[PDB]
Amino acid sequence: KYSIGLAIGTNSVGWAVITDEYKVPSKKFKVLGNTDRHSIKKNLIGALLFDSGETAEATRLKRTARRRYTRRKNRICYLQEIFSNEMAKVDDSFFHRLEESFLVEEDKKHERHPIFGNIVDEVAYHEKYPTIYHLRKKLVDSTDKADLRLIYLALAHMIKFRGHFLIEGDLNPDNSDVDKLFIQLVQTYNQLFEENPINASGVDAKAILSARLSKSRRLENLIAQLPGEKKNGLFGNLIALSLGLTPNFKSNFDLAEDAKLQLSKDTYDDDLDNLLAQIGDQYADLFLAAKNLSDAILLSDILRVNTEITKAPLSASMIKRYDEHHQDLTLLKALVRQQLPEKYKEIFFDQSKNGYAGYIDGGASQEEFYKFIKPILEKMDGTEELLVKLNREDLLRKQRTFDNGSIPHQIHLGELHAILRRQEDFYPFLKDNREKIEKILTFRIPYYVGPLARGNSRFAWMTRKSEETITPWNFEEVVDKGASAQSFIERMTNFDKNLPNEKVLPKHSLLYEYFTVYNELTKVKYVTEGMRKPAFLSGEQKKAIVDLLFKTNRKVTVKQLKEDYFKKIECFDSVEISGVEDRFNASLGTYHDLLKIIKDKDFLDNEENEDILEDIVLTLTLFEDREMIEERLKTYAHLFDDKVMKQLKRRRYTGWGRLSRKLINGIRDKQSGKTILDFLKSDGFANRNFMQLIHDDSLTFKEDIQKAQVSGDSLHEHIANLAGSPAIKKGILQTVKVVDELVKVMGRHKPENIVIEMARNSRERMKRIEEGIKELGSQILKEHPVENTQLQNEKLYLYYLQNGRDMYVDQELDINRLSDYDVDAIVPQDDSIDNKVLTRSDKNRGKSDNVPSEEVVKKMKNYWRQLLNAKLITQRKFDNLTKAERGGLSELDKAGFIKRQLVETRQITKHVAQILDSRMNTKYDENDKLIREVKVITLKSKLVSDFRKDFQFYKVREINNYHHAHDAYLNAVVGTALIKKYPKLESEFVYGDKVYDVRKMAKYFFYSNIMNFFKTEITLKRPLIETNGETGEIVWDKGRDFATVRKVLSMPQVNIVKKTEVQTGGFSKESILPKRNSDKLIARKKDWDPKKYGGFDSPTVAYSVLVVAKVEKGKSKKLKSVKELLGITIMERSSFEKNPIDFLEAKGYKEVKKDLIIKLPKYSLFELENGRKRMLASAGELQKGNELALPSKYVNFLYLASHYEKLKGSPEDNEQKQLFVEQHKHYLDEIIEQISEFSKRVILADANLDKVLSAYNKHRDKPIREQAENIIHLFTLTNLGAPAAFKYFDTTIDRKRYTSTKEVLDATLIHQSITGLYETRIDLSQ
RNA sequence: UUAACGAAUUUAUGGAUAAAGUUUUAGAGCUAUG
DNA sequence: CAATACCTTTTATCCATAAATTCGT
DNA sequence: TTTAGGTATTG
RNA sequence: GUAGCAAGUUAAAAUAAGGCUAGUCCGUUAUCAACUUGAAAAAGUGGCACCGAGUCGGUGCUU
Repeated sequence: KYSIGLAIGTNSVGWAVITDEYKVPSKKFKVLGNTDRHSIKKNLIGALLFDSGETAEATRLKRTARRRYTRRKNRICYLQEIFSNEMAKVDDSFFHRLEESFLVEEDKKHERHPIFGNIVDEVAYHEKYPTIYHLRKKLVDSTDKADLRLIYLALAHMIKFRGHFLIEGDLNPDNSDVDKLFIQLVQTYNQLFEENPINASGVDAKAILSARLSKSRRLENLIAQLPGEKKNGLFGNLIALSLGLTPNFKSNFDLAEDAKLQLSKDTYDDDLDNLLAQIGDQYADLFLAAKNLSDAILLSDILRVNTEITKAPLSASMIKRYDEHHQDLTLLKALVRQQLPEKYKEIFFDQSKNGYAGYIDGGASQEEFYKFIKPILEKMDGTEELLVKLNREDLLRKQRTFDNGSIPHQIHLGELHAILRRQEDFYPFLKDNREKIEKILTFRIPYYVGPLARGNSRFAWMTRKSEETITPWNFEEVVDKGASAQSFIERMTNFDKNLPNEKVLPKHSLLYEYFTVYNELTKVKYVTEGMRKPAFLSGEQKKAIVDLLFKTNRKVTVKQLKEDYFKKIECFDSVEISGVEDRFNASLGTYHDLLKIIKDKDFLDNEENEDILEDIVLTLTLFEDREMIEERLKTYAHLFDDKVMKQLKRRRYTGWGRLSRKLINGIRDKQSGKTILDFLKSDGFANRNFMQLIHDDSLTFKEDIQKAQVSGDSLHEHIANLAGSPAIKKGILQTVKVVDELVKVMGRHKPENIVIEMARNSRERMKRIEEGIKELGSQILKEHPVENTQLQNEKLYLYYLQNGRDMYVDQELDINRLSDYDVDAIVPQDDSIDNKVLTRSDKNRGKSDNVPSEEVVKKMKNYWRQLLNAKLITQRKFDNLTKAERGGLSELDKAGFIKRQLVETRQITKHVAQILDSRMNTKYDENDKLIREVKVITLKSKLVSDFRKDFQFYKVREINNYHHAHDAYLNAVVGTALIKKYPKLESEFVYGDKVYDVRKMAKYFFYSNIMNFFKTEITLKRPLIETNGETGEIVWDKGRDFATVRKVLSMPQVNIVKKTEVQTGGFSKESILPKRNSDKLIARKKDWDPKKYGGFDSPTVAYSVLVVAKVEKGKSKKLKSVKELLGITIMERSSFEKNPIDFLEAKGYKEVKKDLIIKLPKYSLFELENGRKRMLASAGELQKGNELALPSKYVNFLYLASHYEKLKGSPEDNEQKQLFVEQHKHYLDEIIEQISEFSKRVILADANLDKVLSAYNKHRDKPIREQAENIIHLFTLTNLGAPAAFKYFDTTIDRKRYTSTKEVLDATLIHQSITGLYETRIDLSQ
């Protein structure tokens, strides 16, 4: 006897309940707790507010670094382990001294100076190597033996910061002068070619080769410079090669098959010799010269500076940076003293300022310092040399900045290698471990491996050959690299939907292809002259045809079948095929790709070979890595000629299928003994399809299927599997929790109807007219100009696409009065530009029930075509405009019109329907078919949206939160209504498979716009009492039912519930905070008194706990009993739950009443005093609790007062809409007054209200549309939720926050249910 | 996901890396003047 | 106290898998 | 991308 | 301590406290009114009708 209407979003589930006659019911509810309120009445309408669900993404990102850091201290640790034994000879406590570098000297356990214990030698060190980058250049350049500590600092510093792995390959210090490298390339081609020598001449190889242009555009510029040679010529292919293009030398040598070579792709080292053996090995020397150039190009942008003197360009790059800063510092530092020496203290001494002193000592960014002194630079002479340095964005640069991520790790290795190479003569262990160290900088755990777990990671999948611990150096021997990469993909691969216990087969699987082929073929039927009736393909023909036609050719067309098989093999001269369209959809692409490679047709047909052929595709489809496939296939090498093997590694397959191996060939009917496949060929004269095979009660397949699936899943797994936003899933979980408690409410009775709905260019307008009057060539853009911000008004913008002439009358339109002109939809109500037109009168188009008439088209069938070529209209706009000459909107064209509009297309929402639909109908009748006890409906969001506008139930968001339920109410009404009149739409609108026929055009309705029947009076007659045509059920009364809808909207009591949530996540605000003598400073790691070292701050409060114990006071230390709110932080909560009391005593409580302790989750609910409500937003803060039920007349007024998007509706209706403003103009004083009684009652912020009251007084004479909108802001003051700031038109009003929580402790605590209806209240007394 | 195959973008889940930030210490502040 | 003002790590790169979405053949 | 809770200090 | 001036660009170390399963692992997502039951997963618990409407008020029958 009831129906539920849901309105789902990101932050709300809205829910209302409807009657046979569309009221919203009520009921008295029993109330628990020690309070005198023992029962209360509530309406059966509401919404459920919650904070949005959070993606795992941010979390997983924290995970990455968590991993990066525990692996970086690991890498530096490895270098120490190499050094430890040998460093100890030089310095006993060097490593210790660095470990404890961060400790204050009071806490230091060794000398304060790290590199060397003595004060004196540290001073010199920084004297001679101010930056590490200084030291690095020295360690690379000098031939002298350098101190081991110094050596260690260089290596570890490159190892701590490697730069990126975004190159695969290698790069050298020799490869910096591209010309020097270029000429060597030219030189080799010349020591090899005496008929066509080339000359280097005066080609600016350096400038041409390395520039921001395409890898292609640079290429053309090289060969342009030279004496004229073909980009296709050999030298161009080599120049091309370096540039990273794929160049094919086939045309040059006219080789039999094409062999291109790319230097980024893997196949380069292998391809070169495959080409090289035919060409001869002499030629090989050239290509390496060409690769070398590539490497010179590659780093040519990363270190643009000259690096000719040294083997350490990066550090050379830094050292030049450091000196320019020193140079430019003094030039600035002096020039400020020279002419403007008053500000110097502000710039260079005050840290807070964003001066240089701020730049270095303060936290100002390079960006902030540059901006701050650009004024000063251009107020003093000699600035310009300095300023061209600032506009360059290269001034007083730090060595280490955001920029450096650009550097490729390789360039660091070259400095480390060169450092190691230098000093290995002096220290033996370095020569031995040089290789072992280099792997540290070079090593990177490959992604397909995943984290190297020992079964203790959710995420990890890798596999190991030996259970021993993994170093960068033994990785290959312990880690099963390949079988890891299979596991890697296999976990993200789909399962088989029909039996989701077995993995999907590769889509290109040979078993898969056959199944996909035979299922299309079983349903093929042939009709011939001899036969009385059409007959299925029989068991032999499928088996013949496939051997005959599918093995011969990749794709099989129908004419191929009748001429190649039917006429040739059965000698039927004519036949007719019902079963398939113009060609067979399936194909055996692998058979042929496999047939052509192994070149053995016998090998493909022996069924004993199928187990071996599946594995080749599965390994072939799986693996990315050239090497890796081979380690797998080697088991098979014997079956095959070595040349056969070579082609197989090449073919790689992309994509995973739909179905399991087991389903197709493993499952077997206990009765028939035959598998799925074996029923797909040879089913006898009645030949069944795959769906039919699973859906045959007599066969074991439907029963065998059902067993795997139940073994189903709980709600979260059912809900979480859903595809879409992780947040809108939350509303779903809550939306279903909401229905289920609604069910509890109706005496455990189920509802008949359920209606669910979920909610979801400024310059684009300027460019589509710019180019559409450019190809029209018209001067209507020149005649009157407009701006880019203006065209969000339709009637202005539609004039411009039209060019000033009406598509219905062919005359020029006045610019000033578009008010008199109508916007016309090409098709009777679509609001897009595609279907909107502007003419003086919309009756010119013909009948208003008719498509734009033949009468107007004939004058302007040409104007609309002029507009299409100028992209001033679209194919959808035009094909609807001319549509009168295609018989107009056909009954079947009009069926496309409304049917497309109404049905929900979104795959998430659909799934929700199942979720509800399956959760309702548990009962099954004696037949297998389901009982549709409850009907689920999915409504588009627009349908209600226009109805509110059409039928005076206007929506304003920010006044209130009641509108959330109000859409749920309105969604239940429009829903139950559209299905009450038309069951023919039950199959379209409801998850229920019945079936609906398009043919009608059960006569129902002539007109194309669906939402008409509610209307008492409609724009060109309906009886006010509506009934279904076929059964006589009375469905809509235009007079009777409407009163209650406006009344229910108008209802002042709705259930608004904001879901209560223990706070999860990060412990505290992330920033490190400087040492302080505060007690709220959280220590970073144990031995660091934040007072000494700095610490954290601002912990997040997981939940509040109410305490009722005693405490010590004064030097007296007297015990007196306190009751208050304790803030359990996220860090604390783990510790708190183990022992509440011991933990409580440690925070200072004595004699806690253990039993009365209440954990108050966030958004917790209290009503105190006069029934104003407070939500606990923290242990120490509170949040607004009451929504102000603005009377319906004001909402409706304010929406029209707000004058949303000028006026969209019909213009005669608009004069009453404007009239309503003046008639209800005195309301503005009434609206403001509503707030005042409510603020004074609930908000208790009078401080603020006063600047408000003293502000509406001031702008009384300002217009209403402007005044009303600014009035709307205020409600955020009155709004449930957080104090946040709002502004009246000229004044910003700050928020009134509740920094004391005492008022709760003596109030009545409210626990409410998910609906809000069932409660337990608790009045608080110590 | 389509009446069927492909391509793309998006979002979701997952992996491997990078560069900045922040914090305490080390980078002997000197010269007049109590 | 309760106002008051102030605070709140970010920005890249590569690889995979999947739905869902809108194009194509 | 802006929220809305910490946090310390004032008249 | 106030005046004067020199100075500055780098480094090391930590990067959620930390946990045991000590792995070159894990540590911010989802999930949560209350009461009884449960290790948890979860299951259980709240008469109806009418008249009305400033955030639910009254009344009749059963209870």
